[PDB]
Amino acid sequence: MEKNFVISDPRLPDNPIIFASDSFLELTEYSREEILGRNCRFLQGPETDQATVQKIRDAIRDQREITVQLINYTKSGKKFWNLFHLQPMRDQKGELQYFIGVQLDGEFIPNPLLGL
Ligand SMILES: Cc1cc2nc3c(=O)[nH]c(=O)nc-3n(C[C@H](O)[C@H](O)[C@H](O)COP(=O)(O)O)c2cc1C
Repeated sequence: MEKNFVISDPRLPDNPIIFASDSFLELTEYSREEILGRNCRFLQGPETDQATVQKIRDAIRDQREITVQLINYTKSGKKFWNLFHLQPMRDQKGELQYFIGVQLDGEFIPNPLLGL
C-alpha cells in the first residue's frame, strides 16, 4: 500500500523528522537528506491557514490525535491539499516516544465548507 508518513522525535529540539517514507518524498519532491532533522512545518507556506496550524500546535501540547485539512507546498512550490493525521506514540511505560504524521493528498473537504 502507498503510505505517506513521517516520524518525529519530540524528545529532541523542535520535534525533528527522524524517518520519512519513500512515498512522502515522492509527494513533497524533497530528498531524504534535505528532510532529516527538520521540523515538518517546512511544508507550510503563505496560503496555509494559521488557525489550522494552531490546532496542530494544541494537539501536540496535549499529546492527542488530530486530523485537519490544510494547504501544503512541494519543494517546487506546487500547492496541494493535505488531509493530515497526527498520532502520538507512547512507550511501554506510558511516556511519549514519537509522533507519526500521515498525509493524504486531496481536496477531500470542499474549501467553501472548510472555510466555515
Ligand atoms: C510527525 C509530524 C508530522 C507533521 N506533518 C505535517 C505536515 O505534513 N504538514 C504540516 O503542515 N504540518 C505538519 N506537522 C506540524 C508542524 O511540524 C508543526 O508542529 C506545526 O506547524 C505547529 O508547530 P509550529 O507552530 O511550531 O510551527 C507535523 C508535525 C509532526 C510532529
